[PDB]
Amino acid sequence: GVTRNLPKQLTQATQVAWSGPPPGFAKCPGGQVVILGFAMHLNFKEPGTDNFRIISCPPGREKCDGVGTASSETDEGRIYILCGEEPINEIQQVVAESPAHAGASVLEASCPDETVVVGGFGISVRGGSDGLDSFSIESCTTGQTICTKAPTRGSEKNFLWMMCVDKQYPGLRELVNVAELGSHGNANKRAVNSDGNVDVKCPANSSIVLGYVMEAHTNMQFVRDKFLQCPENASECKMTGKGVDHGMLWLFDRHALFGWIICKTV
Ligand code: NA
Ligand code: NA
Repeated sequence: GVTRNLPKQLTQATQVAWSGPPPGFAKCPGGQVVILGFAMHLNFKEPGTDNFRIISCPPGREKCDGVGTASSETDEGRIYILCGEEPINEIQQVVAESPAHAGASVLEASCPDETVVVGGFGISVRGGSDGLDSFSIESCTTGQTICTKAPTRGSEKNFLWMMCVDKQYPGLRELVNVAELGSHGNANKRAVNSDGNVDVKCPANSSIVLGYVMEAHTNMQFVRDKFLQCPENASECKMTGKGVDHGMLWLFDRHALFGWIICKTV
């Protein structure tokens, strides 16, 4: 492209966040193609860890196709893409996940030879109706050659997605990643669109390039609207919980508001 400057190129590209039954797909605006992105399959009700998956969105396509199958209503897809006129060929994406029953160890992923981290995030999870009690998110760190995610809070699976770039790419040093876990625990269906919040903040003197916020929920099929891109050049990205709870009798659905951004120096 005419601009060789990673903060500017990433800010000017269009973000798209899509929710629906998996695998699904998210489409770039007409005339644009994928630069980077991810597709998730998530299910925070059914047992086990097979229903958690992240894959990268390959560049240069008009859409990003998702992953996983719609076996129950509680299976959901969440797809995030950044679209522009052409790919940034210096970017390479990496995903990793732990095997079933190998979640007690630290997950590690490395950038391809001679590249370094632009950004990304890792998540740890557990299945079952209470499994969001073990949810965590950690950002990857710009300028490293690796990203890792460690188990915590009783989690049984780790997964991560990151973007890497040639080490000399202009402007890389101006970028910083932030991930946040906000309100989490039992959901409250009487807090009208006000069931806790997440507030992902840039460090002082930086503003948002891209990112997203999401409500994770036992019943993901009822919080599809709670998945949104983060606003360019804002100081923070915020979202409230919807206030949804399909638990029977005395049982509460669980939720977790979380997000991830890349910020750039102002
Ligand atoms: Na943008
Ligand atoms: Na579904």
